[PDB]
Amino acid sequence: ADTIVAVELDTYPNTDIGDPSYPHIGIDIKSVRSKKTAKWNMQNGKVGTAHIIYNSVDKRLSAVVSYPNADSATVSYDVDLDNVLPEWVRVGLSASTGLYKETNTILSWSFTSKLKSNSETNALHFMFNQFSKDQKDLILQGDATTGTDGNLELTRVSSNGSPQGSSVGRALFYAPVHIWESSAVVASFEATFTFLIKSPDSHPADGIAFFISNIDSSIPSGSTGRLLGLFPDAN
Amino acid sequence: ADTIVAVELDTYPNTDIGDPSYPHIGIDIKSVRSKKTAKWNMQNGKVGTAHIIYNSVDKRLSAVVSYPNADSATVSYDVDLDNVLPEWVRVGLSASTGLYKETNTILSWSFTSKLKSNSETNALHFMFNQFSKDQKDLILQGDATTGTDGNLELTRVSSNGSPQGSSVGRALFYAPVHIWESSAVVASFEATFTFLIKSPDSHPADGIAFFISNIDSSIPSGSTGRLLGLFPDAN
Amino acid sequence: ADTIVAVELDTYPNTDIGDPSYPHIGIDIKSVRSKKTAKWNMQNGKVGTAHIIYNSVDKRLSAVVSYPNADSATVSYDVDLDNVLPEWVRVGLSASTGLYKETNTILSWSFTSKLKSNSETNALHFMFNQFSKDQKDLILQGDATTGTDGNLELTRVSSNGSPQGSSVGRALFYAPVHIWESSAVVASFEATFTFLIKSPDSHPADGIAFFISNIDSSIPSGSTGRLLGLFPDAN
Ligand SMILES: [Ca+2]
Ligand SMILES: [Ca+2]
Ligand SMILES: [Ca+2]
Repeated sequence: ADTIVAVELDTYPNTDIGDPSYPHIGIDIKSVRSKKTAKWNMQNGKVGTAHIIYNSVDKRLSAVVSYPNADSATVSYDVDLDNVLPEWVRVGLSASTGLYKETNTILSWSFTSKLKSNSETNALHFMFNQFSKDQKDLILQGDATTGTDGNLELTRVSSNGSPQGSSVGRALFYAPVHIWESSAVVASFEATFTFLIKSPDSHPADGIAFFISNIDSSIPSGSTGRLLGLFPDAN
Repeated sequence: ADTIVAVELDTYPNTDIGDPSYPHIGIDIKSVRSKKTAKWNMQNGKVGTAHIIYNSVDKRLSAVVSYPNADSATVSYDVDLDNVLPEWVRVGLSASTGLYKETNTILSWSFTSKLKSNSETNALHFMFNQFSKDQKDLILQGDATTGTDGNLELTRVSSNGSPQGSSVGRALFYAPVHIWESSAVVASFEATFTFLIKSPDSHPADGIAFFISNIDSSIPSGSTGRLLGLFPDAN
Repeated sequence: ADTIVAVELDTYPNTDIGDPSYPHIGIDIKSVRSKKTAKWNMQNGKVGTAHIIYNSVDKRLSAVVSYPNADSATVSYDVDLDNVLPEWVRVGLSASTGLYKETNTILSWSFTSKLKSNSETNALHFMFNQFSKDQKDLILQGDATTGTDGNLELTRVSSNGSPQGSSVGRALFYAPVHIWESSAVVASFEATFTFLIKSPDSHPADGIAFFISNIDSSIPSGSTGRLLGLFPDAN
């Protein structure tokens, strides 16, 4: 029912549902099967940084994932977002674990959105660097929690710090985002998040996604594991 | 969620979402991107007439838009409607304005529907020539109002008579329409409306559409402007 | 809205919506227009048996329909079910009549499901041979009733025993069925039902279907006749 446009940071190869046989970064339009993929050297217990860029003039959604003293992964896909998405949207961060487990910790999250009309510019900008327990400007869904160490824990984490299996969680910004109207000439957004993925066992599973969805968006049933908390099925 | 079959009278070229670079008439099946288009000479402040025809033997939806002492536009598309639509439907008129503004005035609206079984015929026919403030046989949605001058004003119009921007309105007939059952051999409908599109500025925007939808049809969120009050997105 | 995967037992040729010009058995994935069909010699007033087989290793849904001292019909299609369907599902039996009429009597219904994980095995098995009026492990929908002669009557049957036209009925098992989670290596199901189709007139209509759908599944509006109580439209 819900329209999903996602930038995907994928840690587990799910070759059964069209993933490549390595950890990867993907662009998702209405489907878990990514429209474009790039090879991604995932680093266990290291702080990574993701940048997401789109504008309506380029008609391209672009993504870059970097680790310090390490490789950088880059993905781009030609997509017209006001053609795909409704007038008003909600932006968020989503994560999942399956059988294999990982921490899906967000250390910081910033987002800027701009909409230019025919005749100065309309803008929204938010910045999180510390997350509060009483965080009224976020819609927490599923197993997602804020407050421990000043961080957003999207998947379930025990008292000691070890990741829990079969978890799903999303955090969405409270205010709806304006991506198009009839008067619009230019539309753009920039998204930035720093993340920590650590796993005790050999294979970490599934990962984190930045997503754009319609205002009334909720976690689909059984979207744990490979479906990343975004899609009800693997179509 | 809603299945839409529309004949659109499109006044503004939205080349961004698949429109030709002129005012046009189109046949819409589940999408804003018309399946067939024809060039239409829109006349500002003039009374026009639209005729819409379909039967299940032809398997063709056809439309003709005419102005007095002027050009006539013709569009036809091969479509099987009982294959596309449910057993029971609601018929309506829809209109929108964006940044640019137009009056979406309906002066008269008539509709006939016929369903033929094995071994005479089942029929529904309604005729509006004057519209009432107390109009219980219509479902008014959005900015749609009846009563001033005996006309249906689909988009918002001020006290003086000037059209208002960013408006959306639909009028639907109260009784559900039977378009097929298992016993059926022939199914047909004829639709007719007279309309007034006037604009003070150079470019009138978006226009009027006749539509067929499932019974519980509602105006989608952000279907102002280019989406004509019919579609949630531009897919 | 609902995802439907059905094994179809089709008695009436609806060539208008993509059926072959004979009684047939089909595999339905999201659509009434079968992905694979086989010719099936329907026998009026005779007890038939259907067997449905699928496993995730084969990636094939197969079906066999047999009558005593008569022809056997066989259909197979390459399909990945956990790619198509959600994690948790409900299994059921569905039937319809149109203008022409048939009894859609189920004499017995058995279903087995298996889910094998990384580490023995998770399983569900139910067997019906006699049906009760007070049947709490079934969700009866539409015109479907249990109790007459210890049988499930999916379509409406009169006091004397003659089939009634324009009927629709479904029976679903109460407990949800697990067909995948991430830990899974192999998932399988076997379905079996015995059936009685009798008609006084020359043409019996539409028939019975075994189906897999999401947990909250209900009968679509106007899914009588050709649509088999499964699909809202003939897409
Ligand atoms: Ca994956
Ligand atoms: Ca347009
Ligand atoms: Ca049929």
